[PDB]
Amino acid sequence: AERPTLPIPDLLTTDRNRIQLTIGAGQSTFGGKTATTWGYNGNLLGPAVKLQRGKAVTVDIYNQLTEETTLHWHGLEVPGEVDGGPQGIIPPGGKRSVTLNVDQPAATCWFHPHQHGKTGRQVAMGLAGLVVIEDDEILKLMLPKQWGIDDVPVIVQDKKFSADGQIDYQLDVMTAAVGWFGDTLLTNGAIYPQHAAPRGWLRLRLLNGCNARSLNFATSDNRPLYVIASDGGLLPEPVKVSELPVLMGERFEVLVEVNDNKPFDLVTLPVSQMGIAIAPFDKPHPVMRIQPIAISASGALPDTLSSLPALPSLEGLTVRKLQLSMDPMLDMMGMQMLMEKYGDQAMAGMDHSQMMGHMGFDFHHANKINGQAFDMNKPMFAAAKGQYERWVISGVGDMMLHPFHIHGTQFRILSENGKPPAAHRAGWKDTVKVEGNVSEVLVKFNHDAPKEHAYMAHCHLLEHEDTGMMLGFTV
Ligand SMILES: [Cu+2]
Ligand SMILES: [Cu+2]
Repeated sequence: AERPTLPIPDLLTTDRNRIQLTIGAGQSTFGGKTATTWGYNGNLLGPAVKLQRGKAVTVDIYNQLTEETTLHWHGLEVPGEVDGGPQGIIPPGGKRSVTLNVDQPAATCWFHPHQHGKTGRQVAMGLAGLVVIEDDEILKLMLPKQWGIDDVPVIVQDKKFSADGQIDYQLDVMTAAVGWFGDTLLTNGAIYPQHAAPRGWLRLRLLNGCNARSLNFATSDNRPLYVIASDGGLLPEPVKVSELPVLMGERFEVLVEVNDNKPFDLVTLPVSQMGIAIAPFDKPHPVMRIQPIAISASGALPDTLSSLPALPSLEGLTVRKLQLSMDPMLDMMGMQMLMEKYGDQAMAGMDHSQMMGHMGFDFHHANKINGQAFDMNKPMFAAAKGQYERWVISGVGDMMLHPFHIHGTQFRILSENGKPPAAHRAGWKDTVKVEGNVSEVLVKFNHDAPKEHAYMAHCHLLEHEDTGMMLGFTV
C-alpha cells in the first residue's frame, strides 16, 4: 500500500493578539488499531505557534482533560511566571492566559506538559507542540520557507502499544532506570509517512520528541545534511554532516538536497544507549520517505547565516556544580527488570566497558541532583539575573545518558561530556549531553523567576525527571 502523507501541524498566528490552545483527549489510529491520545487543538500532538521577536502575544490555554497539566515553552527565554514548569498547574476545566514577550533570535522551540512526576505519561499520551520564532535577520536569508512544502517540521517519537492498541505507558523501576521506550516510531504521529518535496533544497525542522530515545539522523543513500540551526537558532554558517545525533528535546534545522526524482529515506541509525539499542532500533530505521516532485521551490543554502559572538572571558564567573546520580538499587532493580523483559537481547549496543559499569526503597525519589530528589517547595539556589554563570553538570559515577536541559535560557556549551562541542553544537543550545563525564555550559537568565514560579534544570530523559532528577532555581 502507499505510505501515508506526513501530517503537517497548522501554523497558528495571533488573532486581538491572542492565541487559543485546547488540551483534550481523543482518538488516533496506529497500524490499523485505535488508541486514546491527547492533543493541543486536536487528537494528537499540536500546532506550530508562530511568534515574532519584539511582538507580545497572549495565549489562552484550556485544560479539557480530567487531570491537571502544565504548559512549558521549551527553549523560550520568558519569566518563570509563564514558563509553565510543575508549579503552573491548570486544573481540569480550568484556563490560564500567558503573555509571551518574545526577546530572542529566530529558532524552532516546542511546548509540552511539565506536570510534577507525570511529564513522561502526558508526553507519551500525545501532548507536544512547536514554536516557530521569526526575526528580521532570518527572513532576509531566502532559506526554504513554504511551511509544509519545503519548510517541514519532523517530530520523531517512539511509543509502545498494548494488545488492544492502547499506549502502554508505565513509570516502574525499569523505566525509572533506562526510560520509557517502544518498538514503534512515529513521525508527526504517523508510521513511516512520505513527504512530497519540490526539487532543490528541503528544510527539515527536526525535534526529538521521545521520552527516552536518542536518535541519529542520516539519509538512506548517504547524501549529506546541512545543519543551519540548533535549539536556540541559527549557526553562523552551515555545517555539513553525514549523521546527526539528536538528544531528547533537542531541535536542529537541516537542509537536504532533493536533486533527482528518485525517492530516499530519512533514517535513524543505531545508538549505543541501553534499551534504546534493542531491535528494531539495532539496524538503520526509516523515519520518513522523501518523494521528489516538480512544483515552485526557490529556497537556497546561504554561505553565511548569522554572527555568533565570541565567548566572554570565564574569570570571575559564578560556578555551579550539579552532580547527577541514581541510587545503586534503582540501577540494579531496573537492569534486572530490563533483562527479564528482553533476555539475550537486553545488552544490545553495549560494549565491555558499558556492561562492567553495571558490576558484572522508593524508586520515585531515586534519581537525584546534588544528592537530592526534586523538592518542589525548596529551590536548590538563587541564580543572578542578566549575569553569565558557569554550570558544571557531571554524570561521573553513573552509566546512563542524561540530556540536561535548563529553563529560561539559551546557553553556549564550553565542554560537552569531556570534549569541546561539535561545530553544529557550538551555537545556541538549551540541552547538553551528560553521559559518564562532565559538561560545562555558559548560561545567562535575562528574566525573573521567584520561588513560587521557579525555573527547572533537569534531565530530559522524562522518567529520570519524574523520579527526581530535577532542581528548581530562582533568578
Ligand atoms: Cu524547557
Ligand atoms: Cu537522566
